[PDB]
Amino acid sequence: RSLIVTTILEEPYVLFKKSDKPLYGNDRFEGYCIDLLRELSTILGFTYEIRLVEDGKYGAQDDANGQWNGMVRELIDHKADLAVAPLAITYVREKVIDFSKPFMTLGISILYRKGTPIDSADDLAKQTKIEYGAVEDGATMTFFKKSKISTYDKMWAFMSSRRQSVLVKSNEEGIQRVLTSDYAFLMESTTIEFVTQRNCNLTQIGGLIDSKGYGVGTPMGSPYRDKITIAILQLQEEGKLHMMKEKWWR
Ligand SMILES: N[C@@H](C[C@]1(C(=O)O)C[C@H]2OC[C@@H](O)[C@@H](O)[C@H]2O1)C(=O)O
Repeated sequence: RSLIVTTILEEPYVLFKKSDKPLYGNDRFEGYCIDLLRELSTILGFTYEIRLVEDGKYGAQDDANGQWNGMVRELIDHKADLAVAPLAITYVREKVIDFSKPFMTLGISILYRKGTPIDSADDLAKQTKIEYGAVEDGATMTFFKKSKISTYDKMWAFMSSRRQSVLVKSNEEGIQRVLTSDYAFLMESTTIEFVTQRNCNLTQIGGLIDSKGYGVGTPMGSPYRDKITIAILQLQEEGKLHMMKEKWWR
């Protein structure tokens, strides 16, 4: 029937739409990814319902029991037909789900307060006073966990040794720690752009640590993946994706 689309709350990609009049169905949400989903639905001819991922996670594999979680696991378990969210396309996820071509490109970087001598991941990694970390079970944490690059392997050893104290459960928690304590938050450049424009005391530190894209996730072998890619390429070529980014970041 209608497709079930899982997502996760992350400003400005997906928000609860605030309104005085009761809101119903898909109108309860808004954001760049909500606009994307709508365009996908009219281009390809489907109807849908939005569900918030139940365990509140993007998706990582638990290496004690091999189990994936988050939106990734919902796709694996066929609890959702699509995942439409700021969902990073990654090699490890590609082994268990499929992605469309990217609708946005980005990289990991560092969010920290302005007016300090910290300039690079290296400045963070070579010291143990300033804490740093990422959202638990997200692709940024997983990048550090998998890295063979010495600066990032060292950073992961640090984060992992202090996991409960330095990994946070959300973007908002990470940002609040930066605003209030001696903390640097590893996060994606697209989201950094949004945050720094609204918190004038915050800044990106250094450049991009990797390069990746966000894509729409599907269960592996889904006939929707290639169709979604065709729709995304059309929105890109016509300038619609760029217009949506302007709408939600400006
Ligand atoms: N986009 C990530 C999830 C996450 C991240 O790991 O960087 C968590 C949350 O962290 C802050 C900022 O990167 C935001 O875009 C979110 O992205 C993913 O697909 O898992």
